[PDB]
Amino acid sequence: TETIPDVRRLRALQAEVHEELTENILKFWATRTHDPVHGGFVGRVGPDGRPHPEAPRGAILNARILWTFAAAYRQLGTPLYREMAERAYRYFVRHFVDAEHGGVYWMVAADGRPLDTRKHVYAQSFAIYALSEWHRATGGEAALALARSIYDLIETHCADRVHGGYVEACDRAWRPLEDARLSAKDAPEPRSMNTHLHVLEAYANLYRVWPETELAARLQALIELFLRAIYHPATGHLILFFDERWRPRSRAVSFGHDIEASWLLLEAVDVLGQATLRPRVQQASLHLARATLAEGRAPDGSLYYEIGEQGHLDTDRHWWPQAEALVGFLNAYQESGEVLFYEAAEDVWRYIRERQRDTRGGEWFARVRDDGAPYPDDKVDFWKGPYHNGRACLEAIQRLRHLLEHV
Ligand SMILES: [Cl-]
Repeated sequence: TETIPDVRRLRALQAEVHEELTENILKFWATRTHDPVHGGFVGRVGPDGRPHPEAPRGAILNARILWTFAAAYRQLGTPLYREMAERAYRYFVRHFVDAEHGGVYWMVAADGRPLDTRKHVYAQSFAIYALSEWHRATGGEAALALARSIYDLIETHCADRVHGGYVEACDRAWRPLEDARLSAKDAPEPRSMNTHLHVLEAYANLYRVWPETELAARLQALIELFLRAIYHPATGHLILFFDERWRPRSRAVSFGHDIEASWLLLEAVDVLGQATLRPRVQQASLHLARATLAEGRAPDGSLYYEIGEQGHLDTDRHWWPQAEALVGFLNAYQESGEVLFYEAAEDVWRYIRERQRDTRGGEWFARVRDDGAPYPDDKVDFWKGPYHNGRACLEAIQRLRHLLEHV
């Protein structure tokens, strides 16, 4: 009694997503971004497509490049992707990894010299996430050892054992800072959904390749924290910022993070095999997906950016909430069987193809205005890597493969 799209449609979508990933996204990253002056990858590519090999380079961007090529190599086998992942890995261990105090720096100069040596938990998480994926792709022992060491540092210097969760930023020598903001957009509060979501994401990937008992408990504690403090059942949205005891300190809504969390929380519980926790997580996950469906979308099916603290709807289409909606809506279809979620996934994909991707200049536009005009934003920068859109394509391809197997 499944309602399932016909084989033609599933295959057509899968083919389009694969083409987008391999002929647009990964092609751009493999050809435009490698830097033969300093090694590794450039920190910025402007709106005109020009790479800037002298720009400062962020740990998050570089971890994202490692993760994406590693995951693409694992799933698709293409030797170029392993080559590109190795390139990212080598630069990362050489320059981002602090061999003295452990963990990864926030930002280095193009030549590898540390510029911003803070140890932000968000960056530590992305390091764990990428290193564990590289291990999953290659069996590399050093990558897994490094991921384990960073996990140990987060738990040692950042874990709040009284209230749950984590202090989010420390200095180079792991002493806590007051200002844990990832960027100027962010509220100056001690706890954020965003950082905790990516600790969860990282820990789930680590557990998959290293199923340590204590890690399972830390991951479960994070899932339980989301269910108890972060997810808001009255509205179907995540609360974004908090004090140390998880009292809400924000009323803003992020549609992209809602739909991202919707599928990542289920990935995390499934990695654990925690059958007792799953029903509650699925309920919250489906709610986040429905809330996004009903409140976060334009008539074209694309996702708006946020409702701000004063209530203003930011109608810009940023690239990453569209990617996250592709996976989150397909996931919601898989979980619920409700084909309206598949239709929503199809609609966001059509938007991605018709509006978000940049056919002229390659990759995807960072932002498109409500009237359809692309903003002249950078194509690659500190916060724009190949991870959200690359992962979204990889996830969709695999999910559509499973759906095709129901026949
Ligand atoms: Cl990204």
